[PDB]
Amino acid sequence: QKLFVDKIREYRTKRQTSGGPVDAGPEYQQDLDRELFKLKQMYGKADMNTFPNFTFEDPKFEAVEKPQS
Amino acid sequence: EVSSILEERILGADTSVDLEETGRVLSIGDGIARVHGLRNVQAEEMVEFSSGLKGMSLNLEPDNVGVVVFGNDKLIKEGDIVKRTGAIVDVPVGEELLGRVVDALGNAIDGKGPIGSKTRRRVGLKAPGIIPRISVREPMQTGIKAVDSLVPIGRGQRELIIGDRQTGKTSIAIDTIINQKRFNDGTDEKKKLYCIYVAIGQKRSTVAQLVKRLTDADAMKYTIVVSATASDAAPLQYLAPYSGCSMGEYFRDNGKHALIIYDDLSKQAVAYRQMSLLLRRPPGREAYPGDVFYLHSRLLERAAKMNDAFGGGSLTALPVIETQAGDVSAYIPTNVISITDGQIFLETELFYKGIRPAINVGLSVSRVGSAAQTRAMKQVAGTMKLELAQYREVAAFAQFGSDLDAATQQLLSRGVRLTELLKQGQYAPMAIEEQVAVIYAGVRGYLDKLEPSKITKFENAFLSHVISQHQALLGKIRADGKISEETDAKLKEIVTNFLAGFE
Amino acid sequence: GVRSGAGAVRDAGGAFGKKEQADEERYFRARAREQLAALKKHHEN
Amino acid sequence: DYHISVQNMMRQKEQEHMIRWVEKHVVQSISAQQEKETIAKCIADLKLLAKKAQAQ
Amino acid sequence: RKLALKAIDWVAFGEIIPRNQKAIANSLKSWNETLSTRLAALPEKPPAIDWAYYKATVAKAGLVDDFEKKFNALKVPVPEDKYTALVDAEEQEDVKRCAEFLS
Ligand SMILES: Nc1ncnc2c1ncn2[C@@H]1O[C@H](COP(=O)(O)OP(=O)(O)OP(=O)(O)O)[C@@H](O)[C@H]1O
Ligand SMILES: [Mg+2]
Repeated sequence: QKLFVDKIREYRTKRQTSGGPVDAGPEYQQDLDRELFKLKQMYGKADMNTFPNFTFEDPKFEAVEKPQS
Repeated sequence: EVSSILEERILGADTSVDLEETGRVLSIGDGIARVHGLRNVQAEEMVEFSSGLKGMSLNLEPDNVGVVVFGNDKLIKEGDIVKRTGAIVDVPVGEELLGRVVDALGNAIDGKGPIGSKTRRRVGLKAPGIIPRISVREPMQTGIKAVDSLVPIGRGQRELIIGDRQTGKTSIAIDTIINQKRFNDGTDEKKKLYCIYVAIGQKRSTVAQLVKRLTDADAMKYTIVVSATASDAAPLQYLAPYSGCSMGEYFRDNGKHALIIYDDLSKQAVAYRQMSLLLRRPPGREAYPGDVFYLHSRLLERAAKMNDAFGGGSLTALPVIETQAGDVSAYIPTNVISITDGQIFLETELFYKGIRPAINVGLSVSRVGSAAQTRAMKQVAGTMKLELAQYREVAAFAQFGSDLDAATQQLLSRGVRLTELLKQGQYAPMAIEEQVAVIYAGVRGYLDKLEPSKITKFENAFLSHVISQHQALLGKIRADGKISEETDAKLKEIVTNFLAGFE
Repeated sequence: GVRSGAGAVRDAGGAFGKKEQADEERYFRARAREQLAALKKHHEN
Repeated sequence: DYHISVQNMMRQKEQEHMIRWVEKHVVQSISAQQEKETIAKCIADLKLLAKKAQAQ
Repeated sequence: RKLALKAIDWVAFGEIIPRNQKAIANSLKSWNETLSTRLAALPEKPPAIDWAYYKATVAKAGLVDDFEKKFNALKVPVPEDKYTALVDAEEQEDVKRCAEFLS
């Protein structure tokens, strides 16, 4: 369990990292940006803080001349 | 949160150690590892290698135990240690698999988290005997007019979907899966059908397309997609039908009704042939081993309709066989045809003749027969089947039908109109009442005057009209299950009015 | 059971397939000649 | 659902980055830890004795 | 959104026989069928919004609570039916003419 305790210590040290998910990873920023761009492209254009408002109209059937008794 | 939950997971996991039974790899090649030692290994028992790959001990030879590898063979070296799990291969089972795509071993591959399965079931359990089963009576509505009319399928029946490549077998299976939506989301429990689609030897892109198609139709919420793609090792493709069969057996034993679709059982047979040949097992016709009929027989026999004493559940099997140039006399097609009850035959000629789906009603048969139909569908389908047989008898003279007998011309016209009725679009299953209404409008001679090319337009318009305005009659037909005389008169009035107003 | 299909006469490439091909070609050569004559007469207008 | 999916994706990326760092650091650290290797030589000897007592 | 009551499209619907207007009557019948299909397609009102579960699943601060507040304050309007009243008046005039002809 002592090896497991050492693993727990390493996990705790990673937890206390002030930079959080930095890990000294130069490609972490690039990978995160690529993932975000892919997610945005898949979901399409959107706004982080906005509401959906729209209006529409429907024209009924136009009158057609028809004479009869 | 992520770090905290990760540490919670790792503290939850316990690194226990214990004794085992182990052996060394004498020779590894082509996914077959010859293992020295491992004296107390059961036949067909899961064993795991040092590299983490799992395996199945098939050949228990005296000097060595031949084990198939569940992965790439590059990770297994000579001298590696093969531990013994101590149990025959088993897969997670339960309602938790619904909506999930899993591999041959039940591991989730859709990236939606672990399966919350609480029960574990083997893959080689014997099929129920003669006594527990009961005669198939409940219909299994596929949503296709041709199938539900001329080749009906009951719950507990092994119906084959046989035909050449690019003919619509996968489309038939997928629309059968889609059609069951109207029963599952409803309230009647004894009508819900849980579909299980097993993909064997198919590229991951095709499986992804199928999963997207199901998700867009809201059919994944009651469907399990067991995937053993072409990239996966041959043992996984061999096991996938059995894993899906066990997943369906869980529903069958608990009184629920499950539908299992073994897509491309021919590819599973090819994988088993590869395993047998690499194990130096003696070959036979077309290099298949002697126990290749056994492979499919002990799999399809697990599809059965249990009696009320055992729960009343069911498991309907829809194997798919990819014939070559329509040769049904080949080894695997003959085996599967002999094992199953009937088959739904698709032909390329009919597919490109405008008859889509390409179901060849002359060759397609159903040994369970009309016993797997509702009373109204049976009533219309007997007449339609007789008339279509009469038409197919006289279909040779259609080229020179102008200078023929009046009876022959009448038969030709009726058969052409019925064939136009049998045509149906893709991913558009029809309710049983809609199908029975269309077939009634056809067989009762309400289309003879109508142009043969205008049947499809008339069919769509009539379906829209009856769904919109005459929903009460369709509901009464569905609830009663039979076209009674009063409903017959009402249908006569409705079809007469719509035919009069069609022009 | 062994069965057959549509358009299997020309697939065999026997006497009947060649006969059918020759008959079709000879008929449609005359039809093309007639259509060319009609088109030329129309184009003269 | 746009925000929900973005947050879920970011959570997954953070999780995989954290586990990558952990798995690339623990092995080298313990390889450089002789003072923990000597006690890891005896984390299981008592466990081995307990296991053999279970066997016997 | 309760559906407006209407009479059955019986043979009297085809009894109009308008001068070069049978196509118009067929188009009206098609419109009625399409309206019935659209009504059957979706329920009377859209599904409710699980604001509590959304906020529980919303890590963002401000962009989520204000979005829910706007959605609650959101009030989509409804279309007008002046053309319906005009067509009703025209039908009333036609009915008066029919009554005079019947007399
Ligand atoms: N009823 C139908 N009407 C029109 N097109 C159809 C119909 N059923 C299937 N198709 C089309 O036929 C093609 C083949 O369908 P499908 O993939 O189901 O056939 P298959 O024989 O099972 O395939 P494969 O042998 O490649 O596994 C597809 O393009 C599909 O869209
Ligand atoms: Mg297919």
